[PDB]
Amino acid sequence: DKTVRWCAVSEHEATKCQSFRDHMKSVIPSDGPSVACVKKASYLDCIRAIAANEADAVTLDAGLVYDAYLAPNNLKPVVAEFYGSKEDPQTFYYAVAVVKKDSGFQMNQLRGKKSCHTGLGRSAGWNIPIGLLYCDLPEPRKPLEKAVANFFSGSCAPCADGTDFPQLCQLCPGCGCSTLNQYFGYSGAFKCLKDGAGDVAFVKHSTIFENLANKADRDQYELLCLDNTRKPVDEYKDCHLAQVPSHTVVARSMGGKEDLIWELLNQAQEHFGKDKSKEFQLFSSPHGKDLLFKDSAHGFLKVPPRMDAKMYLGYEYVTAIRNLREGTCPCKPVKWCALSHHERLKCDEWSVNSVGKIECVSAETTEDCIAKIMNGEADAMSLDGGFVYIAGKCGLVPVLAENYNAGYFAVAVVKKSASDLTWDNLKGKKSCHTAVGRTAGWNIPMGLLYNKINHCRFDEFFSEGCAPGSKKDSSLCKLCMGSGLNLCEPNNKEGYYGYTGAFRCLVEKGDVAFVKHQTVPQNTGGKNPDPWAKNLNEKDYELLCLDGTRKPVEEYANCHLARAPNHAVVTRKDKEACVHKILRQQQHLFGSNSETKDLLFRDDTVCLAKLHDRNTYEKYLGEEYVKAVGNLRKCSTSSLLEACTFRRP
Ligand SMILES: [Fe+3]
Ligand SMILES: [Os+3]
Repeated sequence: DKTVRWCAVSEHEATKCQSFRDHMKSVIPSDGPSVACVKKASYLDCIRAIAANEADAVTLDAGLVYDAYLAPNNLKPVVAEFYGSKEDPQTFYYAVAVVKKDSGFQMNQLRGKKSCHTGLGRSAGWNIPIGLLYCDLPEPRKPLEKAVANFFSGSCAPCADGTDFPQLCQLCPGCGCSTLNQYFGYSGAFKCLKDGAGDVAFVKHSTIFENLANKADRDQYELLCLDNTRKPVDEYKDCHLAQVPSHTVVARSMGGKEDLIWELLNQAQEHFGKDKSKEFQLFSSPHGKDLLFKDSAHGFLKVPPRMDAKMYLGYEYVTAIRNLREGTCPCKPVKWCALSHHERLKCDEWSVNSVGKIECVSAETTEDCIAKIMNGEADAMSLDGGFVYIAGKCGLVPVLAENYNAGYFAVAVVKKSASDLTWDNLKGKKSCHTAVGRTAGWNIPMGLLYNKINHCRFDEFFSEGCAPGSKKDSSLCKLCMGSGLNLCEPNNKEGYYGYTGAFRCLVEKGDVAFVKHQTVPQNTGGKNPDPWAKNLNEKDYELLCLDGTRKPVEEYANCHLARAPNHAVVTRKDKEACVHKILRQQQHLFGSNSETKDLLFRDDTVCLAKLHDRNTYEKYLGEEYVKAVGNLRKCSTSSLLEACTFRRP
């Protein structure tokens, strides 16, 4: 059977599910998914039932998405409720800290200020801000209300115990837990800031726009960013305390059945969703509110498969709730992320010489390591600019750049004997790329190509090629040399992968190789001893100019495709200042004074350079680079980038 066992937490919910089950039987053919209805006492009990393989799916608020993820449950987000509109689905809200313009303080100066909360126990108004501020609170932090009352000088915290902690109700005497209190709820907390009672209101990003219709009034307000800067109120996506998903269907991380859950729910919304007007309605029910799904929901979005719960909830949210759950409070060592056994070994002996200031964690791919930097399992790694773009879109920032000598040169290599080849038309030729998504092998050359053909189907433009990372059936995998499952892989087990791998591809099979200005000189004239390169001379290879002319290999200064952004080390914003300092000290000791090749850092690198204002992927890579990659992701297959685009489109 293809049965999805839905888990209900009430008798009203069990009745709706049973109607859900019966109406779907009349719309789904017998080969399709069917509903079973399991009834438990609580959301916690449904989470355990799903982990125990007694049910398959339940819909949770963000806090319970966190609980469902913790061992031994290990549930995973799989389907999202969206709200608003099909054109602009709203899946998340943003908990923000609004302040009045020019009040003169930052997020790390909240102690002693006057605070306005929507209500004790609520997400944006209490659990997230107090979760983030937890270790800032005075000891003993238990009971929490007493610690908060001795952190803010006065507050309006609706539903707090004002009898025992009267500071919490200075701005709303009694801490009235209903609309009879003018500072209660989401507008109440913002009104507590507007009327001048408090200095800061902890609310949702939309409260400001629903209580202040005209932008002129809104310009008198700002938001507190976690980097201790302020931003305007409509920049909440770059300046919030946490991004919170409203209502998430969860499932077992292994054993699913994600596939079945989505095709059940997606069919259900197409026949019984909003505006479908049948006798059964998925997002309503005659008896009781919000049964199985929120009554305000407008449909379902499939959660991208790369995403786990920590990535879905976000780093900020997870920190806040873990602080409240665990209550644990201490620059600490920088945990580098390695991609190989050989790369891990280099880090290991680096860690032991750094006397603890460096630690090592491992992952199988670059994307896995990036996800570990995002969620805190890892801290830093050095990335090609193409991965810096991905790391940036996923919330990470560049901190230092590898300097090889303004960065390296992306050039197009051809064989000198091929007199006909020109940059103006290489259509129908055989291409060799370092990998899809990398700076010199893909983003620079194919970005320029996109401008003169205006599409991303480069396997239909070149006859064939080796572009490691392309889909195994593609014209651009046919020239690759990996065997078995390694054919066309963007790793070492594919011999045409990388700067020199793409040059070898040109030497043996291809017509053009997109690499960097030093690749040909380092792999010719006997410098590379491998049989494929040993007997090559660099005078038999030329560079393709943008002109349409050609020049010798070491004339790259005036025959390049573009200047490339250097590889850079990326990190979280909260670890930027510290990663900057530890790495500056460690290269003073182990710098200019790899067992295999280019492990952790490229071997051309001389120093790790500071970046000044170019501390953002948009400012580090440049407007031209980012616009070109935006053009190319119309054909990108990056699962990590898909997960990060789902949270920040
Ligand atoms: Fe590169
Ligand atoms: Os009833």
